Amino acid sequence: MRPEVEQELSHVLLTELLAYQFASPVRWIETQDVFLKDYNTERVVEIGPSPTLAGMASRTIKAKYESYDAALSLQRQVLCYAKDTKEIYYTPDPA
Amino acid sequence: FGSDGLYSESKLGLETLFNRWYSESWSEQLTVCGAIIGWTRGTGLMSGNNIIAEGLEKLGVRTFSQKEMAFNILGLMTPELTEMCQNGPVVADLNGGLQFIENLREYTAQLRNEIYETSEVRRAVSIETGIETRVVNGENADAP
Amino acid sequence: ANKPISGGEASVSSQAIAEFTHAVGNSCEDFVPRAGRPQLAPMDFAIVLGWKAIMKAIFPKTVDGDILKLVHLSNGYKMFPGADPLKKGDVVSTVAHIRSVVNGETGKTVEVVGVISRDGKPVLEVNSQFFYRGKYQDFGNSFKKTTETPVQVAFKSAKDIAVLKSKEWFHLEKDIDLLNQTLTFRCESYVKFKSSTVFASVKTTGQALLELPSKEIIQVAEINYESGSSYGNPVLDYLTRHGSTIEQPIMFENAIPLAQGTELTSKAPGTNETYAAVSGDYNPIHVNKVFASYANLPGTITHGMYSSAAVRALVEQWAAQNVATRVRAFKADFVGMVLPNDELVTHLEHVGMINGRKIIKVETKKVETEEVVLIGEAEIEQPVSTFVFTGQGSQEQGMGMDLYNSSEVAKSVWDRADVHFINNYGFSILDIVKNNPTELTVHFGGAKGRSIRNNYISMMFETVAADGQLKSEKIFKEINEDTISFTFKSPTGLLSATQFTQPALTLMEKASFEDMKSKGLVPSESMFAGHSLGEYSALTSLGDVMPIESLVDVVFYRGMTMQVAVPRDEQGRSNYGMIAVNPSRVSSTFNDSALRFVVEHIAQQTGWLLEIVNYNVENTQYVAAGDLRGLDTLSNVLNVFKIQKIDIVKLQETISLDEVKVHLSEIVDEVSKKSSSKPQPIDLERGFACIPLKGISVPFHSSYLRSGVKPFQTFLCKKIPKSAVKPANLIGKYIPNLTAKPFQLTKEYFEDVYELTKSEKIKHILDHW
Repeated sequence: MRPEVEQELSHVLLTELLAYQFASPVRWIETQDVFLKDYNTERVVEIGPSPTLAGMASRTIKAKYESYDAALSLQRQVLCYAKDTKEIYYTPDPA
Repeated sequence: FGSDGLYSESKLGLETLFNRWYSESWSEQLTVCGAIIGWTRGTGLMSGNNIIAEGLEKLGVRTFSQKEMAFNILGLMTPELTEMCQNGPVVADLNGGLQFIENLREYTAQLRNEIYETSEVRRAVSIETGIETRVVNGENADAP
Repeated sequence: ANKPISGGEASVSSQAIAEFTHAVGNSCEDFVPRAGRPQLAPMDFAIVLGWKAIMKAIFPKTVDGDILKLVHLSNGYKMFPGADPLKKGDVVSTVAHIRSVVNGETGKTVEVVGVISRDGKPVLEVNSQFFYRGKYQDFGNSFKKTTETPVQVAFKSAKDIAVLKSKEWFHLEKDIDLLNQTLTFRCESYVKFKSSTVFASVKTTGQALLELPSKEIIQVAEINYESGSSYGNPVLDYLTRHGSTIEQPIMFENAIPLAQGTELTSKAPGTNETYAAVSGDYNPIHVNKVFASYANLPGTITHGMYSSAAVRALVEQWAAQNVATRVRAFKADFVGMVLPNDELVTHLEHVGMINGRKIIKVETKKVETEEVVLIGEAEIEQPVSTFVFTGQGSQEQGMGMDLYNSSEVAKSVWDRADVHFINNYGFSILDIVKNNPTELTVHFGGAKGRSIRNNYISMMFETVAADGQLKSEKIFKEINEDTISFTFKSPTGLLSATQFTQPALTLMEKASFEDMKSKGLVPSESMFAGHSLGEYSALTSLGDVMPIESLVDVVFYRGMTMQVAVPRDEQGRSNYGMIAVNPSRVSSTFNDSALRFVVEHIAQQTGWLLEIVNYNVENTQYVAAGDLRGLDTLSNVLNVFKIQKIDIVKLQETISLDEVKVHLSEIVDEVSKKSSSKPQPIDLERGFACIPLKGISVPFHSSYLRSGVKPFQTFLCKKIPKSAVKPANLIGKYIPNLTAKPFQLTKEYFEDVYELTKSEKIKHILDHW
């Protein structure tokens, strides 16, 4: 598309993507299989007050991605903003 | 005008003396000659009520010096005016027509912020046009 | 020397790469031709390809000096954003030009910037820095052109605008009130020199621009200052002592050493004849002893660009994990020379971040004389990342308040939305978070309290009755023109109410993200998603489509339409609920299809709108929402064949005739009757699989409130305008909850949006080019 008509379609897609979002089921199984195994992400960061879905991301890589993480030898981090603030901000202990 | 404490509560409470002259027993011992002191300018000193007096007189309203205002009060003690107060209390509006400016608190505060804001946008611009002439022509050539 | 210098068309070959990486010791996997993947080339190959363009810059008659006193001071590479490295069969062209030929007390310094272009698009630039030694007085040829730093200047008074407008170099184009607003200056200069401390003709020509509050930048001015024979730069002197620089690297308070427990020794080679052949730098002060002694050197010194290319391979080994695409820029200063065959150690450490890239600082010294040889730094990209944002259900009294008191950018987002909440709605969202109350009375007293009441009468919603259509009624029907106060009540704290937990969670997760982004901790290309509420917090921060004031508007409004969409009874309860089913806590053969069939069976037999509204974890977490007496059968159908224990028929295969639709029919029907015998305020009855979700009385993410999205659509269309949407911040990176594929503008991605929404707004664009 043309760049001045890119944001015309990008507007009317995004509003209908949000308006019908709360009246349609949340597809959280089928999107954890997008930032894992389609984009092999080495760190996921949960921005939230409590690690509810930093928890359930580690349950997903322990269920279907244990042999996949080992075979490609990629090291995954399932950090959460609430409790993993030292390695989120790269401020470790001076040891 | 506001923000004056109990100043206006004690000047307005003094206006019962015009009715207490009649209702009480001190008529032949005291006579009341209350005077509405107008917008008196100060001693020519640095005051916020002196700098806006020029723009307050553009509305057709007289502000007084302290020697004109004293002549008004000294004219309340002439022997034909001391005789008028013995027949009943005398209120003398020596306010120079200032009671015809309705938005007087907001108009005067508009005159303060008119005078002060041009004092900033001319001082800071004179500062910054001074600094700008010393980076272009150098700090070496400021000995004059 | 002001015209650009073309360096001709050059190619990459496998014989040129393999002879290069052997000559410097770069044993990375990406540069050796394996089978299956294309071969890459290092960034150090750019000084091979751009050698003919860059070295032609010191040669003119205007830039004078002898090459026998020439020093190569520094040399840096920088890859353009969104550029892949050089492939095997890549053909490139290079254009170089000179920036500054300034003089000094010692000789002149020449700065040459050359870019490399692959098929017309630029891939990377390389800037060098040469130093003709001597004593020079040619100032008619000396110049210096720059691009100055992005200074941001704020105007919080009326004299600051008058100071700025008094300058003749400020050409105000679009007249607008700049009070309590910020301008950003992208200025670039061009200076001629006269006697190395006075100038000859200064020309600063930049722009100025303002961020208007619909997520939009506009040019408001134009800088034009063309002086001559001056002493300094008044445009730059104004921006220095008034504004502050932005887009600068953010250094840690304590750097961290990188290769701990390992000594990184990189001993110089025996000869310089091999690197000179693989790079084209054939100058005889490195290979010939006659020229190295004539040019007053200690010996046939090692190439400077060898030392950069050999210490870049240690950053590529230890900072990046031997992957070449993560090295985005590398610069080095050649301070002090090395002779061949001498031992030297480096020291890698991680000192700061910029744009989500890591700033690795290197420092190479000789191990014996202990003098520093190379000072440089790199721009290693982070590992590929995803920022997921938490939905509702997890909220604490006092969440984000420790960050609110410590961070000044996480405070200015909580404060910016609390002023909007007080002035437009009559409460403080900081008051809700710091101590959740049971009651909160909004008062409509004064002239500014009756305008707050006008915001409550002017928000509408729609629903359906037993029969009929949409109604377009007020949400607050108990708020009218004679109402002086309205109270919000919640028996388990006010963070437990949906219209207060949604603008308090998206505010905290925006405050948390904005603190990381101010430190430079967020990459440029990183995916993002949110679960159920966080997908509004995702695209207010990574999507950047609405400001903070309109974000809390559309999400207070969202939790309001998700509250009045259910016909509550004489109490605050109703017949709809939510339950959390685990198909492997109980009934160990069940999968995602073995429970989706069961919930469809109670969806068709006895109806009652029972479905699953989020698939969280496979065989571990499914939260299904429906009505009570329909959701109570689900917690008493799958929860009862672990006790009397019939494993369902699909343990190996269904039987060849269809009894599974009718043998589990009577067991869901014999619990359907006893659900009616239970009182209609139906209790929870957790069982063994189901977790009794308390406080959720509205069936979120079902099709029950499909009808309510029509006032919610037209609310979003006036708070997310068309110009605020940036497409590049969403394309391929945002992953929605509706369609779990990433956000793309393709004609078959729009198909899945149609078969899930049936919306006529995307239908009338689906049938076009």
